[PDB]
Amino acid sequence: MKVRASVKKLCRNCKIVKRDGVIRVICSAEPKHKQRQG
Amino acid sequence: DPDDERNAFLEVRAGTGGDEAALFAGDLFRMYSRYAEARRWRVEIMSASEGEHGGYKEIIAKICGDGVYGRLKFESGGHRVQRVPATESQGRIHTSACTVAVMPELPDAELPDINPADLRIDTFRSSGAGAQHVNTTDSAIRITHLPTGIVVECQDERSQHKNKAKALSVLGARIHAAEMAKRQQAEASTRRNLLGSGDRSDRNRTYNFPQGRVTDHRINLTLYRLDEVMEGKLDMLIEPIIQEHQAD
Amino acid sequence: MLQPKRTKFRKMHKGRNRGLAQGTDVSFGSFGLKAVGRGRLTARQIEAARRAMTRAVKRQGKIWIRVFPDKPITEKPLAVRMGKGKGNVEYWVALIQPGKVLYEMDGVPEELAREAFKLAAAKLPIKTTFVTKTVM
Amino acid sequence: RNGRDSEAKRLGVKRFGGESVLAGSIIVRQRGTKFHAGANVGCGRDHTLFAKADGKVKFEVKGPKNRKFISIEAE
RNA sequence: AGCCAGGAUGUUGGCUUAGAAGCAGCCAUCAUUUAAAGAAAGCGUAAUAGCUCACUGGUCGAGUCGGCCUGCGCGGAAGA
RNA sequence: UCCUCCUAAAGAGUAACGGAGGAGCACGAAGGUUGGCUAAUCCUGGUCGGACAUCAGGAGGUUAGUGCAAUGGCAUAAGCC
RNA sequence: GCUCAACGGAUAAAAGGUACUCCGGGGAUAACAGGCUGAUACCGCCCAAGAGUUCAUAUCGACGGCGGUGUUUGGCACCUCGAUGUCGGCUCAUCACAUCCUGGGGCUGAAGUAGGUCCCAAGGGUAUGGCUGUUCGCCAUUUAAAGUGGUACGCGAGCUG
RNA sequence: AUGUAAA
RNA sequence: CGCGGGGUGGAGCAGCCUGGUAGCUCGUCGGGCUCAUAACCCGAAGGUCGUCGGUUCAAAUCCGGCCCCCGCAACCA
Repeated sequence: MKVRASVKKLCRNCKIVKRDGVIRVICSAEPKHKQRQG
Repeated sequence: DPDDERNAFLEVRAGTGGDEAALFAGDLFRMYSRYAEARRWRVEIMSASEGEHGGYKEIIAKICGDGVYGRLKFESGGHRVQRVPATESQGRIHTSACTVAVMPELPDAELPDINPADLRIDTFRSSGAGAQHVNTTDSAIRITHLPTGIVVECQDERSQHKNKAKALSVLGARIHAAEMAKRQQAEASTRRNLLGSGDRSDRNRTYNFPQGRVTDHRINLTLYRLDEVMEGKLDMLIEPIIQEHQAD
Repeated sequence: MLQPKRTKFRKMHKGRNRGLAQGTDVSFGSFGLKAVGRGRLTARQIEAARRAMTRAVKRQGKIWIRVFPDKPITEKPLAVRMGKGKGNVEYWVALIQPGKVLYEMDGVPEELAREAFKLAAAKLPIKTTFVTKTVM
Repeated sequence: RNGRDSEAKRLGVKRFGGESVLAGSIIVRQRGTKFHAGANVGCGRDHTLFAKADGKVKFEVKGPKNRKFISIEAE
């Protein structure tokens, strides 16, 4: 998973979640777009 | 092909009978100059070593334009000369041989990037003598270039930068020398294959002046002209070789 | 790299970047890249910002560069002590005031210029904004 | 390469307007002619305008190109 | 915003005849039936086929979608 | 050692191995007075003559010149005869 | 009559070596170190052309930029010249994780093994010989690994030289 | 000073 | 860019210091001599002194500006 500092929506199925303060970008379509802290 | 439209180097060298073969190498320069001025080619003499009784022993000449190498591929080899030899005061027949090399352009894409991300720089303490600085400060730099395997060791001066500049200059010189040595070996391994020993053996071209015929092994050609041959007009001999070379 | 040709002097003083901007209004194109942050832009930054803005806005259109550095900045060789004369001229900076028009573009849609000026702001260190030429 | 710099010659306006000066007092030390000789003001070879009377100094902007003039009123 | 629907017949279209055919690149980016349909934004095929969105219906039934100015915060922020 | 611009913060002054440059002369005239005149750079025309000899006309204005490297000044000319 | 140009001119008249040195001193001033900063170095991030059968983002990444550390070279001399012994080696270790292995997981251009990259985690371990005084490096053979640094780039009132 | 090679 | 040496036939040198004249050698071309090659002899071309502004009756020269080539550029006891 990607561990970048700036997080944008890559595809159309990206969703901005705020799990435990950690801003995550989840994707139900492609597992490669799931990433970490932003 | 890309090489086809490319320019060429002609290297006409004297073989057997260096007195006579220089006179025939001058005639081959005359041959390909009259063949070159017919189709409007540029002829520049890069190097020409003169003989004794006239002519030239070695001629290296660039011909530029659009399509020199692709039209002159099949000229590397030997040339037998049966003629009343200018030299003979007596006048008997002889085989004067000459060797012709045809080299392509191979344009120089020199000086690749030094790639400091690929350079492993080890800055460690120095050996030798001189002061306290040898104990604590490093003053010794080793740089290894990974895809080539070249190690440069510098322990010359006190500061590292003044040794970093020397180490990069030695890296540039050693990489340029190792590339130009491979290029000169690639030139020589092809020139040894194209140019033979220089003897009169039959190597693809046969010449016959007192008979009026030249026979070419490289696709037998038995055309008795040598007067529309001695002043340009060599396309016909060259053309069926290309015709049965494009079949393969 | 943008570089002046045969100026009167080779080296000049550092100076400060005080004062407000003069190039505020857009004068040539229909849009513009107005810079908000007070900073200094080297000539490599302008050349790279031209490179990664020109390719996305393709062979049509027209782009104006409203700034020119014309200010020489030196750099001392390393492991050389302080003093001993001013250093050798290395690069060229433009002192950019708050609200200074850097690039302008005409012949493009608004969304294409919006997406190109974001990349031009990403290639530059100073903060910019997006402006549009109002008539008078 | 650089480093040479000269000693200053202490130019400028020594006697400003309003102040009464004696006869022969130096008013303005100038390099060229920024000020010109008017009433009761002499000019030297060093372009140094000096006093010729006992009065007050007055600056005027007469002339076609608005050149400066120093005058001295006998007060 | 979700939910069962639609999202067409020639378009195997002329193109470099091996195929690019709604979706490599060319340009044209028509027009009908019309509650609605871009001769197409994406996925997938050698090209098809197929799957969604554009948009339009219906159940539903109250406010919602996208930008500007800032205040305080979040992360980037890891040493012996 | 000395001179000129900045540094130098609008009187004077002001430091750094700061940034640009020069001088260790010359002049019997290039000095004094009197009298008279205004260049540089372009355009047109003309035998040699051609981008530039010189002259005539026009624009232009002190960008010319001031022995000398730079600053200030100069037509009432300090420029020229 | 002085380029007495060291030009307010010590004589009219004067170059060098000291590791054989010696004295009065100085941290007013250097070397080793500690201190401040981080041009340089190492590492992390922003943007994105492009490499990758398609496909920037599996892995890389030009042109550019922003930050962290005080581990290299640097800069200034703040402390030391009425004395702070430093390089390498032997023994003894301590601490941080920017993790070499073991452990738990995510992506993959991950069929399985063997992999590439990344997050958390310092509890434990983290070579043997030749050369060189050498740290380091190469070679030979193991290992699961042959980690990076700080501690006066550790440790001579513990030891050689 | 010299002037190779095919009776 | 900073410093030094310069820019003289196709090439290398005089000649610059100290001004009043373009010179020498090698080379190129052509012709004799030999049957020829080498050697020797003769003739021709070639540069305005890298270029430009000033002093001078006169700049290849003296001075300055520009262009080009080569070499030198921080060590270190």
